[PDB]
Amino acid sequence: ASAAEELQKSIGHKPEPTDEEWELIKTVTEAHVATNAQGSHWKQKRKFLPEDIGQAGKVDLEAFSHFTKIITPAITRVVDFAKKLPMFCELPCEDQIILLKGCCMEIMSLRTAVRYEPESETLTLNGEMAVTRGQLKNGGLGVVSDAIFDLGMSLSSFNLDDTEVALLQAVLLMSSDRPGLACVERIEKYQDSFLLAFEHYINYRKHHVTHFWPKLLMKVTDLRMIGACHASRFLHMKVECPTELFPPLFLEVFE
Ligand SMILES: O=C(O)Cc1cc(I)c(Oc2ccc(O)c(I)c2)c(I)c1
Ligand SMILES: [As]
Ligand SMILES: [As]
Ligand SMILES: [As]
Ligand SMILES: [As]
Ligand SMILES: [As]
Ligand code: NA
Repeated sequence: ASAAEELQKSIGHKPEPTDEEWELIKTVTEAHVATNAQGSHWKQKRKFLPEDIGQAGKVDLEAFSHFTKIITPAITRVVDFAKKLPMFCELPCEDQIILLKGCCMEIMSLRTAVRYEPESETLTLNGEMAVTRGQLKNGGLGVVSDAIFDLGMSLSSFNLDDTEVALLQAVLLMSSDRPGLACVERIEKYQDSFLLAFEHYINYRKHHVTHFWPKLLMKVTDLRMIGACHASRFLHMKVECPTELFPPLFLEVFE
């Protein structure tokens, strides 16, 4: 189980998901697939943003406007993902907003990075709007745009499926280091159940890529970095752009 994990590996075998883990895996996957804008066919049904909005330095009002106008639906799908996870529900109100505010940008940026399109060198926001590096940058994200784009390009080789993306989200969600958490121990035990099932799913997947698990975990910290760096970007925006231009849900998640 969680203990018999050493010998098994120490002899050279890689345990695949136990039956209990297979259920957790299906729960997390369904939760993700059901709340991910579009699905399978997300890329023929997407519109590029006119090459003039991104103004191809103050934040470009037009881009910021187009981006903030569709941010509420994005945040909402993240809360929805969390709600479909039994472990999340087993936590106190106080802790739940904490976890959500903490992983929101981490998960959202993962969802747009995983949909990087190398042909047109674009990322797609909310499954509809496809933007370029500069557009997203000038829209208000600054270097965050570069971070997500670089993550996206690197992720191409990982060939992640819905389950792997879902498990990543689950690991980001259950972060017991968020300041102000009450149930630090319980939340850490949950992230452990996810990481254990995740690693096992990876052994079952058999990616023809060396040290997949470790490299994959490094992406975790990058997403955490993208989030922390976005919070700063948020302060840079609250000092230029006016409040009226900040969707109420967008304001409560990041401040
Ligand atoms: O793709 C999805 O599911 C969700 C998603 C939606 C958007 I709009 C988005 O861009 C942001 C995010 C924060 C921010 O302050 C600004 I300005 C723009 C990203 I990155 C991801
Ligand atoms: As609930
Ligand atoms: As509360
Ligand atoms: As608790
Ligand atoms: As950064
Ligand atoms: As920053
Ligand atoms: Na650049």
